[PDB]
Order: sequence, then C-alpha cells, then structure tokens
Amino acid sequence: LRDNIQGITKPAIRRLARRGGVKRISGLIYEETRGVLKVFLENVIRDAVTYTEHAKRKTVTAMDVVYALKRQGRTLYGFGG
Amino acid sequence: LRDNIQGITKPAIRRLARRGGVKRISGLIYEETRGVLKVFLENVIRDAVTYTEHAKRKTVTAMDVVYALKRQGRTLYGFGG
Amino acid sequence: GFWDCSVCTFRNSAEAFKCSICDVRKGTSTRKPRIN
Amino acid sequence: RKRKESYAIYIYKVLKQVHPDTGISSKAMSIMNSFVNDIFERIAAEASRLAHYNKRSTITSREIQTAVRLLLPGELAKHAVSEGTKAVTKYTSSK
Amino acid sequence: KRKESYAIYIYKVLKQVHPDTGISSKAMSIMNSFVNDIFERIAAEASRLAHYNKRSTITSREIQTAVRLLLPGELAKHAVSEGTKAVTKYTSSK
Amino acid sequence: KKPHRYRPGTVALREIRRYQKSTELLIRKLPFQRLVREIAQDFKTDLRFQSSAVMALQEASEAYLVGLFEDTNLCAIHAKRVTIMPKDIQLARRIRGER
Amino acid sequence: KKPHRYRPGTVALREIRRYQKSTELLIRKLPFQRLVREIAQDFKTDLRFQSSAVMALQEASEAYLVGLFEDTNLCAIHAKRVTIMPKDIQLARRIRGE
Amino acid sequence: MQIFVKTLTGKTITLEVEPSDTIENVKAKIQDKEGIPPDQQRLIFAGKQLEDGRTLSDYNIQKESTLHLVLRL
Amino acid sequence: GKAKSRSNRAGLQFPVGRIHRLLRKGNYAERVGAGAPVYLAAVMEYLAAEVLELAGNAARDNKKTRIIPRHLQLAIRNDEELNKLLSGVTIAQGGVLPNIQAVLLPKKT
Amino acid sequence: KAKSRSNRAGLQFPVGRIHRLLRKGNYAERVGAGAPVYLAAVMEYLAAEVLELAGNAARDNKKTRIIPRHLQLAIRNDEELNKLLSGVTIAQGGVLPNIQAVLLPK
DNA sequence: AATACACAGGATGTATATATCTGACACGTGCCTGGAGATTAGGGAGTAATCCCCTTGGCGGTTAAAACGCGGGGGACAGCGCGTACGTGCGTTTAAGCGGTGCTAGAGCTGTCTACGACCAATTGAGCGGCCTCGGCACCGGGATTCTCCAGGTCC
DNA sequence: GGACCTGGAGAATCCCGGTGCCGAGGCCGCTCAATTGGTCGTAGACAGCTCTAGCACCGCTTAAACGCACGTACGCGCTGTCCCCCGCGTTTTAACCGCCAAGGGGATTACTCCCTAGTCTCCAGGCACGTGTCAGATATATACATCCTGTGTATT
Ligand SMILES: [Zn+2]
Repeated sequence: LRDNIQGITKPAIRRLARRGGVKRISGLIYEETRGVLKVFLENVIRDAVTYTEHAKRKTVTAMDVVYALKRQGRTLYGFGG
Repeated sequence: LRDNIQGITKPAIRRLARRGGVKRISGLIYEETRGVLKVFLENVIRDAVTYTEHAKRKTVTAMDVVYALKRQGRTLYGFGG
Repeated sequence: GFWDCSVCTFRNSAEAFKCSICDVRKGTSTRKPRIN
Repeated sequence: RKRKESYAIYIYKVLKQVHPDTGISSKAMSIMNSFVNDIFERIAAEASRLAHYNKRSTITSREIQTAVRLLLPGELAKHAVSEGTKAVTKYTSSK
Repeated sequence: KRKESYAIYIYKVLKQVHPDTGISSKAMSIMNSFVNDIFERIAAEASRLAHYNKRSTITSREIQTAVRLLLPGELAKHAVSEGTKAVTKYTSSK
Repeated sequence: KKPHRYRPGTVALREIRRYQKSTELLIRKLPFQRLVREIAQDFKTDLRFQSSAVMALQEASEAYLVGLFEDTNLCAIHAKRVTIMPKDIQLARRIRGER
Repeated sequence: KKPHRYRPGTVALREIRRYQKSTELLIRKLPFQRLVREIAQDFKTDLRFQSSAVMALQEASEAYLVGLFEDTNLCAIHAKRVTIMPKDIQLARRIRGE
Repeated sequence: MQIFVKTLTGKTITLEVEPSDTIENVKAKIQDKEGIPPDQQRLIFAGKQLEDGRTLSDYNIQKESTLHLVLRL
Repeated sequence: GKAKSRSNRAGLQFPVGRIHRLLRKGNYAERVGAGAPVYLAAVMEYLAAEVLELAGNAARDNKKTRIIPRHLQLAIRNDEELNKLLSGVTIAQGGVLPNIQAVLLPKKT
Repeated sequence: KAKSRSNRAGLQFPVGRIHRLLRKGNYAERVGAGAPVYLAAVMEYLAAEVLELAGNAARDNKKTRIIPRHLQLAIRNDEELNKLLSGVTIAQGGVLPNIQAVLLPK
C-alpha cells in the first residue's frame, strides 16, 4: 500500500467516459479524474470509519458504507437498509 | 388579479442581474427569468398553503413559508424558527 | 384482447408492450402515458 | 440462526397478484426491500415533524395524508391518497 | 403567553467576547436561528446513531460522534475539546 | 458642444459595484405582493397573508435569482462570451438538477 | 492491398453503444480494493473490510464518475466542441456546488 | 367534406375531400400543405391504419371526421 | 371467534401490525393512532405495485421471465414522477439509459 | 441553596432547558447526564466564534452595533463556516464583492 | 508624410466632514411558571466467557487486458470582416409609496368532558431458517444479415 | 477534370440451436410476536369570548418606469494551419480462478448494579411592560478621483 491510485488505468477511465457518452477525450483528463475519485473516496471512507469506530468494531461492514453515503446525499439501493 | 407576472419589470431584472456580476444582457433573458420565478414561487406557495391547510387556519404565516423553504434545501434565517 | 393507447389512439395487441406506431410504452392501469 | 425480518414475502405476493407468471432475482428483491424501507422512513419522519409543529402528541391518518400530499408528485400523490382513504374506510366499517 | 428564545445567552456571550459592542434585532433573530439549527442537526444525528447501534439512550459519546460527523476540520476538533472540558468540569463538582 | 458620453461598459461596472455593495430589495414590493396573491389564488380561495410571510417569500426569491444569474454568467464566460443568453440559463439549470 | 481501417470516430460510437447497454463493473476489482485499503489506512491502523463494503464503494464511485462525465460532456458541447477538457470538469464541479 | 388531421405534434390540419375519394389523394393534399410524402405518412382513425388502395367510404368515415398523422421513419 | 389479522381486515397485503410496531418504537411521537398504519400500508403497497407492474412489462419485452435490476432501472428513469421521487438514488447494477447527443452522431440525411 | 447546572459546567448557555428540549423532542427513550452539557458547550463555542468574527467586522467598519451584513461577510469569507452553512440564506445579507477578471477593461 | 502615444484639461462621480433629530435598543421592575433538590425502583448497559464463521495470506497456472509504438486525418484555435443589437442618454408618463382612517374576520386563549390510546397477561398462527431439487439462463458454436469504406464509371 | 454514384469486399453484430450448472421456489418444523380482552387516565374536540391585525379606500408627491434615437462593439460566420488523439499492431504484465490453511473477531449468553424516569416541594431565573437617551440616518457643502476627448510631436 504505497501508490495504488495509478491502478485506475487509462483504459478504465476511457470506458467510464464511454458509458458517460463522451466521444473524444483529451490527454489531460486522467489526472483530473484520478483527483476527483480520490476526494470522493476520502470523504466516504472517513464517514464509514467514523461509524465503525463508534460501534466499537474493527471491521467496516456494508451498513457503514450505506450510512456514510446516505448522510452525504447519495443513497444506495441493493446492499441492505 | 391577471397577468401580474408582468409587474416584474425589465429594470428590476437588470438590477438583480447586476448584483450577480453581469455586464451584458440579451433581449430575451426577461421571459426566461419570469418563467423561472413563476415555477419557483408555485412550488414554495404550494408547500406553504398545504402546511396552512393542515393547521386548520385561513392565514399563511411566516412559519409556514420557512417550513416550506426548509423541506426544499433552502433554509432561511431571520423570520423566526 | 388489446389495450388502447392514450396518444396514438391506435389499438395495440394484447401481447404487445409498446405501440407499434407511436412507440409510447404501455401504461399502468391507474396512471396513463404522458403527451410524449 | 437468529431471526431477521424483511418485506420479501409481501413484495412477492403483490408481484404474483399483478404478474402471475413472473419471478424475481435476489438483487431485485433487495432493491425493492430498500425502496419500501425508504418510503416508510420518509413518510414517518415527515408526519413526526408535522405533528410536532402544531404542538400535538399523536400522529394519525390526517398527518399521514398530509405527508403523502407533501412528498409525492401530482398523480402519484392523488392516487395514493385515494387508496389510503379507501383502505381506512374499509378498515373502520368491519368488526 | 411566555415565548422563549436564546437572546439573553447570546447577548451574554457577546459581552463576554466584545465588551463594548451591541447587536440589532434582526442580527439577534439570525443568531437565534443559527443556534436552533445547530441544536436540531446534532440531536437528529445522535438519535440516528443511537438507533443504528441498537441502543435507547443518548449519551455524551453519541453527541461527540455526531459533532465529529457534522462539523468540518478545525471546527470539529475545537468543539470536541470544548465539550470534553465542560463535561470533565461538570463531573468533578458534585 | 457634444455632451459628455461614457463608453459602453463603464456604467454597467459602476452599477455592478453599487448593487453588490448594498443589501436592499430590488423588486418593487407591491407588484411582488400582487404576484404572490395571484399564484396562491389557484390553491385556496379567499386566502389571507401575513406581511412577514410576503417578506420571507421575496427574500428567498431574490436570493435564488441572484444565485442563478451568477451561474449563468459563469457559463457564458466558459463559452468565450461576455453576454448572457437563455441557453446559458438552461445549461446552468440542467447541470444543477432543476430540470 | 491496403488493410481495412475505420475512419476516426466510428469505433468510439461502437464503444459508446456497447458500454451504454451493459451493466457490469468497468474497473478491475483488485486495484480498486488496494486503493480503498490505502485510503482507509490514514484513519485507522489495521482495519478489516467486508466484501460487500468494497463492492458498495466501487458501485457508488462508478455511478458518481459516470454522472460527472455526463455533465462534462454537456459542458463541452456548450462551448461548440466535441472534445472534453479539464475546464469542463471544473465548470461542472463548480456549478454542481462541490 | 371537412376533415381535421390531429397530428401528434399538436396541429389540427384541415383539408377538403370527397366521400368516394381515395386515401392517396387525401395523403397527397397534406404533402401539398406541409410536404410530407405519402410513403412516410401514417393515418390513424378508430384504431385502423388506412391504405392508399382503399377509399374513405370503405372505412365508414362520416362527416366532421378527425384523423391522426404519425411519422414512421 | 377466530383471530383475523388487521391486514386481511383492511384488504391489504402489507403487514399492518408490523408497521404499527415500527411506528410505536421508532421515536416518531408519544402516541400512534389506529388508522395511521393502515394508511401507511396502503400507500406503500400502491407505490410498490406500480414499480412491479412496470418492471414486469419491461421484463416480458426482453423475452425473460425473471426480473433483474436493469428492468427496475429502466422503468424508474423512463417515468417522470418516479424519476422525480427517486432523483437522488443510485441502483446497484442498473447501468444507464441509452442516450447519445445529436451533435456527436455522423452525417444524416 | 441551589446552584444552576450551567454555572457548574462553566457555561453561559442553559443546560436544564436543553435537557428538557432533548427529553420532549422525541430523540430516544432516555437522555444521559453529560449529553446536554456537551451539546450546550458546542453550541456556545459556535456562537462565540461567529459573534467574535462579526464584532471584528463591525468595528473595522466604524460601527457599534452588529447588522446582518456583517454576519454574511464573516460567514461567507470563512471556509469552514461557509461549508457548515452551505445551504442557508441570510435575510438582508447581500453578497460578497466579486467580479470576474475577463469583464474588466485592461 | 504619416500615425501612434503620452500628456493636459474638462467633467462627472464618489468620498469626506458637519449638523441634527428621531426611533430602536438597553435597562429597570414585578411576578409567575419552570428548573433544582431529595427519594424511590426498575431495567439498560457493562463485562466475562464461549464458539465458529469469515477474513487474510499464500501459491500455481491461463490468458485477456494493459503498455508502447507509428501513421495520418479531423478538430482546435487564431485571425479577419461584417452588421446588428444592445448600451447610453434625454424627454414624458405611470404608479409605487407614505400617511391616514375605518371595518371586522380570524387567531388565541379558557373551560368541559368523553372517546381513545397505553399497559398487561394469556394464547394461537404467521413468518423465519434449513433442505432439496429442477427449469431458466448463461455459454459455446455456426451461420446470416447489417453497416462501413475505398476503387472505378460516368455525368455535369 | 471533378463531384455524384455505385459495387464489391470486409468486419461487426444478430438470430438460431444445443448443452450444463446453480439459484429461485416450494416444503417442513418450530417459536415468538401479533391478537384478544379488560382497565384507566388524559389528549383533543367543541364551544364562547376577546381583541390584534389584515384588508380596503383615499389623496398627494415624485422617483422610477417607459419610449425613442444613435452609434459602436461584440456575436457570428468563414478560412487556414498544425499537432494531438484515434485506430491498429505487437509484446508484456498482472488480474482472475482454483484450492489450502490459520486465526482474529463478530455474535451470543448470563450475571450484576448503577443510572435515569417519575414524584412532590419550593423559589428564583427569565419574560413582558414601560421608559429614556444616543447611534445612525438624512441633508448640505467641499474636495479628491477616475473617464473621456483632443492635440503636440516624436518616431518610422
Ligand atoms: Zn400509441
């Protein structure tokens, strides 16, 4: 666990953009996408670990993530609750 | 009580535009702004009047307006509650 | 059987789930399809 | 081994009552379960707030009706209000 | 018909921080609304945390976790410090 | 001979500074009150309004409109222009989620 | 003599249709899981994750990225273009309120 | 005979026809007014798709009839 | 006589008594009336029946019998009021609707 | 021979009133002892921060009283407070002075 | 001989100082409802102890996907010319706004009194967990149709 | 000669059968949570009264809205260039599926006891009125600060 943000490879971002409907992609989009994804993940995982620590647990469950997303305004259907 | 939407004169829309930071304004912005304002007011007044109807009252108060705004993510400070 | 359409007014086959003419999807028993 | 309640059987019964020859997958059932839970919690919270505003201590069918009239769009709200009124009237006139 | 609000406490805090400064009525109303909003947000988050954890009691730990979940960055750290100090002062004095 | 005439742009900037420095209602109060009464007339007949309710409605409406115009200006600047057109409002309201 | 070569802009539309009809996960699972473990390390030492947790995180993140790209495409088309650039992403994130 | 064509767009196009007239002439009159060729024109009335080889009287079309036009491409 | 569940009495399928218990123990008020669970059960039943009926019609088109998340996703996003009600919801394994802007399409007559 | 709990906690905000509001507010079946104290302390700190900033703003503007304009300025100029109050509008508050660079004649 | 560019002067606009006068804030007084203190008691939550399900680390092989390189075409971006659509300013026109008076509808409280919801104990059936199949759906294989794309013919 | 038109080749996707695995679906046994019956207190409906404040109307200033004229700057269309990204190919690389092994920690059960709900008594903190001074709003007069047009003249 040293540097894995680069694991979101260029073809993966291209595929996600294709599902988004984008025809042509400039060469500077990949760093921007990586930064945006990192920020989103940081927020959600911070909330999830806060819930996990309050419950005196050591394992992050699916309900922790669902609640973290629920408080952030993006509810998720298909994992419980 | 007819065509009272026209009471929002062009100088008023220009004044509201200036406070937002706008320099040049096209000649077809005023109708768009009137439509936007009408839809927004329809939503808020609908919520306020149904709050008033549940309370078995015949007067729309400031608390009803604040509650209508609160349930739309538009919290207002300075009229109580 | 069949199901009439609120848009194209053309009767559609019972075992059809869209209008073969105006492409409007089959509506629910209570709520009818929109203008478009 | 410990009981864990859900809305599965009621969703399945309504599905069979609408589509006699159609099944459902596990993930789709989970999604419908979450949908029903979300609707319940939304309406209950709105009714609670609206009862507290008027300095009342009980929530009744009128509060649920007003919450439905507040939370749903037009046609959906109208049909749900009709369904609720019919259900309550049938429930009252039976012993 | 005794209505109540937070006016006197906000005035006392203001005079504690700025001895020679006043406040208008509409600023008073805005501060009242701000206080009520903060109270309701933290109370609702603590209630949700209690319900999630299969408990029926709201304690200081629920309020601490709610404040951490609701306030950003430095605000949360300073609020947590203030709450811990207030509780540990209230406990030591019978 | 020729009266003093400012070039196009100076008076607009002057007005921008003026109305960004002040905090007063920019729509005449009575026409807005009449509009409010018109809109509510279609939800309940013989309704009555407290004055503070009308003031709250006006404050919220002005805040919303100023924010929308700010977003419209940003979108217009993105498209390499200075003027605002209805398509800018439409793009801002589409991205926001109001349509 | 010349091997078949599609004109630029035709394989892209095919990819758009293909990925707009499917409902799979477009990111490799193992690198995303490693990224999740790296980010969560900065908050608590020696954490553990349920498989459902990682799956929910991945699904939510991909939905968010697809929505962002939709808005970015709208912004790029607004400026009379076809190619998306970081300006469009920044304008979308500014208007959305992030 | 006066007939109104209630196109799905929302326009009530009006034309003059004859009770024994063929559907082809009725279709051609729309092309005269709008420009839509008869090949691309679809006419809906009482859940029946008219054919150019038939006539108005064959479909039991009475006075003040209302028709619908659908573009199928 | 024999016991008769309140759900059967009200002519519903969703559990009136279970919803009553959830209302009672959910910290919503001091008291809960009698008709409130009945009204709530009717509303939830109707809102579930609409989605299930549309999803069934969608599934039958695809020459399938088993309902999957994709059918629900399509039914919700294509309806206007249903989309409005669920505008801030993400459905796992649902995908997106097919949509390509007109300017990106190639030359058309 | 009665000492208020607010005085004991070292606070200026009420404690018994907040305890009553929690008890009757339908938040749980029970309310602990230190919960109202913690809540009151947090609210007092937030109010003190906002009032200090607004008072500094008014003094620099050559005033004695605080008006909503000063509150709006202090709130919107602080990143943490702006994030905490991202959904709230202040009546008679105005807006920050902001004009885009490309609109200026240079 | 030409043309730009800094300078000088007129000119509006804004910022500063000074007098005044009015209404909103700050303080005092009285009292009444709500917080504090003491005492009782039942259950919520802490805590030790046990079992086993699920998470983590490891190794091997198979192969699709990611990484690197190359050739060219469609698009991004700069530059220029036109024209028309807003911005600025001036002379009328309309209607908001301030002040005042008069009417009464409807909020807001107070006093009764009964129907309705909470609480408890017993008991019976609805709903959950574990099992055991089959038929829907996924995957493979093969051919058939649809959709691009460039190389020549011919007409304008 | 060049642009419009077409034909043939080629790649990609779709339709049709055939085989196989496992997840949905119905059953069986149990057990606990919904139901029935009775008791008891109070929340809420209903009526009656008081009095704030919302509505309507009038009358007069006077700033704001309105209509028109003129010109200039900006929006839009067109053209040309060049380098960046797309499509395809070949060589690496690490994701993925499969087993096996170990133990940390979620989940549950039983026991003890402290903390909070509920009650009554007492009294002072906090609120509603009432009153009066001064901060701020408004009017007036200088004085500084950007905006614009015209010109001298030096550079080219
Ligand atoms: Zn149809």
